[PDB]
Order: sequence, then C-alpha cells, then structure tokens
Amino acid sequence: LYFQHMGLLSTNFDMIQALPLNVKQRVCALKNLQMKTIQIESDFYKRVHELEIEFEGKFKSTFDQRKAIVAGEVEPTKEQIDTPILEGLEGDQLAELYKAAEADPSAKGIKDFWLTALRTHDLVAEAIEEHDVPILSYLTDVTTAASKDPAGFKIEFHFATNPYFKNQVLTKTYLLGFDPDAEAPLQFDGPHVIRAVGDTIEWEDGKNVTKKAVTVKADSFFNFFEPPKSKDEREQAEEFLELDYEMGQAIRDTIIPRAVLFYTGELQS
Amino acid sequence: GLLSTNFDMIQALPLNVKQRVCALKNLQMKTIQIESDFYKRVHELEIEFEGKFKSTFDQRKAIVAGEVEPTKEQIDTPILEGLEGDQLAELYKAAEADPSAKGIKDFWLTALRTHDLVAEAIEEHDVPILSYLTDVTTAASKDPAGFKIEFHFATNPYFKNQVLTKTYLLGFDPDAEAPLQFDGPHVIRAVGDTIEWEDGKNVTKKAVKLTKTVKADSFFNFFEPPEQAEEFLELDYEMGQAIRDTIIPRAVLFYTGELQSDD
Amino acid sequence: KESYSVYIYRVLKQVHPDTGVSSKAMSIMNSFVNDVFERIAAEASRLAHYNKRSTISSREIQTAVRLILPGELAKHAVSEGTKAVTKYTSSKKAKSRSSRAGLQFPVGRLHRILRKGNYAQRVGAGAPVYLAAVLEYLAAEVLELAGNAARDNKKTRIAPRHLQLAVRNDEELNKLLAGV
Repeated sequence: LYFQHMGLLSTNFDMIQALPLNVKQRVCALKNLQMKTIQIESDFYKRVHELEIEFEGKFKSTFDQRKAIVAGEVEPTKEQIDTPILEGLEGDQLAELYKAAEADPSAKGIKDFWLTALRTHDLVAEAIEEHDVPILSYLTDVTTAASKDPAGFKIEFHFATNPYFKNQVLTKTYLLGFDPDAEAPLQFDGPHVIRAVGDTIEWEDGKNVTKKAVTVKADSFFNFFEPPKSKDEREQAEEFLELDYEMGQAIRDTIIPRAVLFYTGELQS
Repeated sequence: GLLSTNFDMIQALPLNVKQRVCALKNLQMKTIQIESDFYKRVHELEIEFEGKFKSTFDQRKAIVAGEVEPTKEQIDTPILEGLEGDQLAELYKAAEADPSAKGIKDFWLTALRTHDLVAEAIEEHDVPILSYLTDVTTAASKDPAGFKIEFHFATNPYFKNQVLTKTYLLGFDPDAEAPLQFDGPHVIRAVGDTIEWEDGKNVTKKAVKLTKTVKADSFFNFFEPPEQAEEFLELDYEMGQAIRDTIIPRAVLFYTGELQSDD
Repeated sequence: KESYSVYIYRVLKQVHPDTGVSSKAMSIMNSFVNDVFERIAAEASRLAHYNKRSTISSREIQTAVRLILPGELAKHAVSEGTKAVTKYTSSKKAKSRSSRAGLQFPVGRLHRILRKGNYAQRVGAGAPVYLAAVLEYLAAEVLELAGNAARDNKKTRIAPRHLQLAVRNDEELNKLLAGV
C-alpha cells in the first residue's frame, strides 16, 4: 500500500469530483478526523517502542546464552542435548543424524553461525559479496537495542580478533521519527527513518574490501557502516536510505530473534 | 523438517557441534515464549487504545450518516492532499451543493471495494447490499482472546440483521506441538453470523441438479467461515485482519482512493 | 467504471517525460481503456464459451485482439502482448506481476476483473499479462500522439482537444475509439 501524493491520480477521483459541494465538505471533515486518528496511532507506536525496550531485559539472557554456546564458552546441558536438532524429526530419524558424523574435539563452538544465518535470509544475502564471506566468519554475535531519546535503535556486530579490521564491535544506529510528517500527515504508517549512522572501520593494510582501484567504492556488505546521508547532510539518496533501513529492520526484527532457524534453514521464503 | 534450506550442512556437522545446535533450538523455544508474552501485551495495548480511537470513529460515523454538520476548521481541510490551490478550488466548484443529499452515500461500500483484497470478495450482487452498510467497527478481547468486526446495516430488503458480527478467536501461546512455528497470534476458530435473508435474496446459496445446495460466490460468505479447510481460514483471517488493521483506521483514504497498491 | 489514472500517468512520463495531462483528459483516457477492455473481454469469453472447462488463456486474448483492433494496431498489440508473456514466463525482494512482465498497467487487478466478470470463468495467468500489455500499448500510442499535439499547440498539458486530434487524425485509432 502506498499513499498517492498526486491527488488527481486518486483511484476514485472522478467520484469525488462529482460529489455535490455539501458532500465534499463532509469528506473534508473526514480528512480532518483521519489526521486525528493518525496522531493517536503515532502514540500507539511510541507505546509499542516502549514495550520493545522493556522486553530487552527479558530477551537478553536467551541471546547471551546463545552467544556463549556459539563461541564454545559453555557446554550444552542434558536437556539441551535432548532437544531435536530439526523440529520435525522423531527419535529414530534423529539417531541417524547424530551418528552421521563423529565428534571432532578440534571443533569449538558453531563455526560460521552468523554468516550462515545472514546469508540464508534472501534480502541480506544479496548484500553479502564473496570477499565479505571470510570476514563474516569472525562474527561472534549480532545484537540490537532500542532507545526512547533519541528515538531509534542500534544493531551491533561483534567480531572476534581478525586480520581484516581492528574493531571488536561495529555499530549501526537508526534515528526514527514517531510523529506524522506535518506537511504530509495522511501517509503516516508508523515510525520512519530520519538518519542512519554507521561506524568507522579500522581496516588493516590492504584488507578494505569496500574500496577498489579503477580508488572507488566497491560493492560490499560492510558499506552498511557507511549509510546514505539524509537531506540535511547532502534525490535518489532517500530510496537508498530506505533500502538500508529495511535491511536493518530485517536483521533486528527477523534474523536476530530467530538466528538458529536461519542457520538450519527451517525458515523459508 | 528435511525440507530445510541447509539440511546437508546440518547433517555433516560433527556430533559435538550438532549438540550445540540442539542447545540453540532449546534456547530458541525460550525466546519464542518471551515473544508470546510480548504479543499479549501488545494485544492489551490495542484494547487500551480502543477508547482513544473511538471518538474519531464515532465522529466519522456521525458525519457519514449526516447526523452532524462539518465545522469550519473541518471544511478548510483539503478534500485531497495532493492538490495545489488552483486545482482544489476548481474541484470544489465542479458540482453544486444538493440539499437532498444527506451524509456520504456508499461510504463503506466504496472504501471496502477500493481495497484490492476485499475487492476480491465483492461480487456485483453484493454491491447493492453493501450500500446499506452504515458503519464498520472492531473491538478486541482478552477473554476469550481475539477480536470481532461488526457491520452495521440500515433497514434493507436483503436481510433482517441490523449488525453482522465476525469473531476471530486467537491463540497467543506457542503451539505445544510445534513451538518453533510461532509467528505471533494465530487463529484458533472463526465464528460468523447467521444472515436472516429475505425471500429470494440469499446470494450466498444456489441449487444445482439429486438437487444439492452449494455455496455461491459472495462477500457475505465472510459470515459463514469454515483438507482444504485450512486454506479458507487463513485467507478469511487475512481479510479480517485487513479490515481491522487497515480499512477501519483509514477508511476515508480508501473512499478517496489515495491509498493504492500495485499487485 | 475502473480507474487506470496512475498507470496512464506513468506511461505518459515514459513517452513524454515533461508533459502533463488534465483531469478531463484523464477521464477520457480511462474511458478508452475501459471500452477496449470490455470489448476484448466479451469476445474472449464468447470464443472460450465453447471449449470444455471454459478457460480464458493468452491465446483467447490474442484472437479477441486480432478481431477488435484494426490492421497495424493489431499487429503491434499482438507483438507487445507476446513479448510481455515471454518476459513474464522467463522472469523471477518479491517482484510484482506487472514488473515481471515489464509493464506499468496492473496485471493483478486485470486478473481480478477478468475472473470477476465471469468471462468464460477460469483465467490463466498469461491472459492478464497479455491484456495489460495491449491496453498499455494502446495508451502509449494515444498519449504519444496527444502529447505531440499538445506541445505543437505550445502546451505542456494534454487537454481533451489534444486527445481528439490524436485519435481522429489517426486512421486506426479513430476506427478503434470511434464509439467512445
């Protein structure tokens, strides 16, 4: 669904045009009432944002335990071991899988967990180039948190010590508007991205896959940490900005809460 | 489960790594339980906001019915947001006032049929029936968990009901037999409403020749909800969701057609 | 009584990027599209009312188009509909049917209107693709000629009179749109 900003392109324009004037004025009243409905909805979305912040403390422990498992810092419990690796399979079918590959003591944690999860999501996979793959192998965790003031959220990408860059955490921050646009209020469909803020990557010599010599910008997942700038910092750039935000939403709303389901590929499109 | 995108990788994992994935499956179940509490709180949030939305919807119904007259501050709102000063003044001059026209005729019919999903359900013999629709409302409940949509019809020659009610019962907990599915609230049951049709007006039923009575196509099968049974219910629910979440809060934008989709 | 105004406008920007169209001219364009659609659909039904299941395919639309549109318009429309179907069956974020076919006119909505009017009810996916390309081709031809007439008259906005000059002075468009 899109808002038609060219009123003469409105689907029912000719019906509107033919309305007698006294009926038109009733429609005008409804447009005024619609703006008030949208103001109340903006308050609703602010309350939802508060709920998400409140639940961060509850989600945190499950995500922290997941990071510890992925890194090999903690051993699965007996009740964890007895959980089926894939949801559909029964005792007989499972014992097959568990015998298909003997234990390897040289294998610590779950290698390539976040790389696999991210690349199984069709939107994020488009953003992963081949020279990005060995870098994302060092990703030990992906986390997210929201704020009320300033309104928005961040995503943090935690990297083990690696030969590509020195940073241990790459942060992507989105500042969101929760109020309707005063000059176009009727389009309001929820929070909208004001600005995206990336992070400076301290690349080791000759490892910067975001650059190529023709020196130009190369295609790379890590351009996520140079987001497009808003208009107050400069066109087509705002569609770039929306596509960056949509990937941030995918990572925060979908991949982070259900990472292992993307790792196994049990979440499909 | 064997359909998983990355099954071959999973199979090849060494056993000690497999057990770590198993641990992650158990942790994922706990995440989903917390998510289920989140959606319950959101449902309560929606209930809380019904009282806040109610007045705008009431004033809209009164305007649509012609029970109250627009104020000056209301009249000065552009009928269409997109237009420039010049074109707007033309539009207001294109058709003179008609004192015999009360309220906004066919408001909900036009709004419902301009939404591409609901338009799929509206047949031509439904159109004159939906002309009598005076209001569409929605409310949510915790006991039993779900929501309803109510369609208010003025006195009409098609059926005797003055309110047609559609009720959805929602499960907010993960399915104990498939906890990893959980995607949010899911429909347990849909409950419709018996339409008391006047003679020869029931467009939802036709006979075919033994002589059997079969379902005919009509929007009003929305009020007779159900191996295929799970395919109807999901599309019935999605139409219900569209009306509750999209059409009711933004009705006038579908009336004007300022909200469009490109299917 | 359907509106294709947003699609007509997007097609206008393709043939005349800096040209507008008045609201009354847009109503006339819609009448053109609706009249051609109804005629094409009514004959596609009649031609498929005689096979077993009654299933309107890409090939029934093609025959109805050869019957309704005159001479060179028919050949070009058939060309366009054929290319749209081929690109659509060759095609694969989820992309809409219209963009899969490389079209601006709405494939999904035309499928719904076809299925609705019960024109030989049961409609194949290729049929709205083909018909959308035909109506889009006709819209583009009219708009191209009307746009030319507009800025020949020193205007940047297609008015009703620029549409009548475009239609009446073109032999095949005039025969196709005479009754409207």
